[PDB]
Amino acid sequence: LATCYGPVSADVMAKAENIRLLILDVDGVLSDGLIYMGNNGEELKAFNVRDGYGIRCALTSDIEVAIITGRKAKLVEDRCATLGITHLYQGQSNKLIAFSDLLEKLAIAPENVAYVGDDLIDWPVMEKVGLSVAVADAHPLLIPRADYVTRIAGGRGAVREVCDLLLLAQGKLDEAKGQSI
Amino acid sequence: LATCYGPVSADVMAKAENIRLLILDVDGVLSDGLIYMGNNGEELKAFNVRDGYGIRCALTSDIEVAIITGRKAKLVEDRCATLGITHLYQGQSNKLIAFSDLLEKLAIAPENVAYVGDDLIDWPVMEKVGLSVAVADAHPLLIPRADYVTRIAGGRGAVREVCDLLLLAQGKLDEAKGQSI
Amino acid sequence: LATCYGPVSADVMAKAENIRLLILDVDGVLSDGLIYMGNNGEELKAFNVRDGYGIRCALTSDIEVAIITGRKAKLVEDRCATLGITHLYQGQSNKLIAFSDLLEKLAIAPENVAYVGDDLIDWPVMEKVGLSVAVADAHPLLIPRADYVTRIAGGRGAVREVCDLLLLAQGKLDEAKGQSI
Amino acid sequence: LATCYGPVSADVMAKAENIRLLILDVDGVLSDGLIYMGNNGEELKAFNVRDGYGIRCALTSDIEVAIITGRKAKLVEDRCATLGITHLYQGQSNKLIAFSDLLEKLAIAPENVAYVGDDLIDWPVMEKVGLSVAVADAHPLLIPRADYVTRIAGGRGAVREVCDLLLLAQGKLDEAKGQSI
Ligand SMILES: [Cl-]
Ligand SMILES: [Cl-]
Ligand SMILES: [Cl-]
Ligand SMILES: [Mg+2]
Ligand SMILES: [Mg+2]
Ligand SMILES: [Mg+2]
Ligand SMILES: [Mg+2]
Repeated sequence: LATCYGPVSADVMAKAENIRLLILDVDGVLSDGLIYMGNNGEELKAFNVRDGYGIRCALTSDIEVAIITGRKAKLVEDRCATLGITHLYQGQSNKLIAFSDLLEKLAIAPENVAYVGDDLIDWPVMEKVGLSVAVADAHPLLIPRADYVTRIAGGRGAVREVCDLLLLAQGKLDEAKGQSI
Repeated sequence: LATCYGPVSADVMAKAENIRLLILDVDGVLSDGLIYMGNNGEELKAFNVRDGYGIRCALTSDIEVAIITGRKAKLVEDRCATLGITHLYQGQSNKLIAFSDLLEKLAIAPENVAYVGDDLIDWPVMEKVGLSVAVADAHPLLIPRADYVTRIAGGRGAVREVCDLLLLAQGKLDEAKGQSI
Repeated sequence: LATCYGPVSADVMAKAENIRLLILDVDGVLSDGLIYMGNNGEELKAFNVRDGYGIRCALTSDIEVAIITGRKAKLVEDRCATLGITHLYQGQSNKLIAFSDLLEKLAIAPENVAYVGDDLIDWPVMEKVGLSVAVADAHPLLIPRADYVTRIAGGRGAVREVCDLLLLAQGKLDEAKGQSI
Repeated sequence: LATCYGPVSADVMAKAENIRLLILDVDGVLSDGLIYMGNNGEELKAFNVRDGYGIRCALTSDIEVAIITGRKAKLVEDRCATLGITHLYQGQSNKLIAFSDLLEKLAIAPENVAYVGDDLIDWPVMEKVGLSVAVADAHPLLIPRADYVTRIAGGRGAVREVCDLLLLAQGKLDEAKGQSI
């Protein structure tokens, strides 16, 4: 079937139909992959507004959104609040331990879960999910392993593409309402 | 029909001939859609100096400039003040309201209004205005709907491109004076 | 003759031999064209490190560097302070007034001056210098007016390219010394 | 000879096998070369998180990591502290002096040392090491001097590429554990 980013396989479209939960990586997926650091200890990161719209569409379209992260950075919390993301696991050695608790807390099967990644630490979780996604400019070794590879880059609208995919496959796209924030 | 950005249709030029008001979204139009967020609630947005020049030219050549955006930040007011933009609406995802307020306060028919946007949230207003513009890298679903697609990406001089177009259509480009600020 | 950016005309090379002073624009030449603003009135601009190396070379090679800019900004002052740029003109409406005052203060003729600009306000001065330069991604209407059009974009090493050219033209590139700061 | 970024020469792979120390430049190598400066003395620099993971991998796989940079900023110390780089030299433009101190302190030969650079100031050291690396978007004059030129630009994963290269040559890539931070 066709999408506004180009055609996708029937298999990928079938996986996208069943997703109840979308897990997102922060750095290199939601952001341009950079961490901005100051002399007085400031730490800034950038998120894509059009990604936000996709995320808010997904949340109003009965798709839950979650984030798994290595270190408890306050900005990610603030960003989650802005978009209304209540599921934020921070300070995570494994992404597997956080992944298991998410499935317990929501009683959702692994095949009903999508994950978007960009580096090799993202894989162990992507191996077990229903739809595994790698961003266009993800690490060369992650790309061939994922079920789907986005056309758009990390922090440039790749998350929007996946949201857009999940909506289309589930036939909620035309009616989906979000905020570009 | 000739512009410094490439050929444009007689229809778009005839539409641009009549613009008394230029409405702009911020994120993905006046910026590349990025939001920088810090660990102490620091927010940063990036604006384009040549977009500024074009806005200055537009305002000194009897064309009003307005802004309607979904987010709300002090920095946006500051940029507005720097450029002499007196009409701004923030924290608004139903953009039809702010738009209707503008049609009242400036006594201006909707077909004398140009609107530049990048996401689907912008379209409700774009459908009603005289000249609707989508930026080169606007969300793929917006692009086919617009009257004119800019050559230049949001945050890189798409606004400048749009200001350039109106001024040329009104015979004002040659003389127009601005400050690249 | 040939350079590390591609061949250049005999004329452009001949003009570069005589350059004793290189005037630079800040926005869109030394910067990515962007101005980063914040909620507590913060303002940040980005400068390229390899531009630093070039400016340092030029200054130790009997080529003065000057900047004409429309505002006062401490960040610019600090940038000039880092690279040893003493001649900084701040708050200039016209650039011609600053250009005359620069010419009289240094006892240097118009043909020994080079200017690197990116927008239509740089032209009134660019017209009067020996070597005028528009950066790769300058406003489309400025590009055909310049003597030389850089291969590298504004804020990416365009200034380095112009330093690299001046130096080579004067037989100083091989022996030049700078710091990538 | 096959990597995930593409084929490298047999000589480069033999060189990479013997690397026991990796020396990095910061500006233009670990970053895209931009320096963010503000009105209050705020300074920012962007590092690449996937670069971090490579460095973390190199450090945990018996390959020491060191930094010599022309600039001086507390922010760099923060970065090295996060990644675990104990060997750091700032405000050092004659980079040979730090290079001398490094070999002396680690009791290690130059032919076991690898250097990634982006500008000419990086060459006097690069000339002496066993594996010299220019980034994809290094200065045109540095590119042909290096043993190897990365496929990825500085600050987009050029350092990660080199980390992947050493690890592969030393058979340590598959098992290498790091953190994308
Ligand atoms: Cl919006
Ligand atoms: Cl200017
Ligand atoms: Cl350096
Ligand atoms: Mg990541
Ligand atoms: Mg928008
Ligand atoms: Mg300028
Ligand atoms: Mg450097």
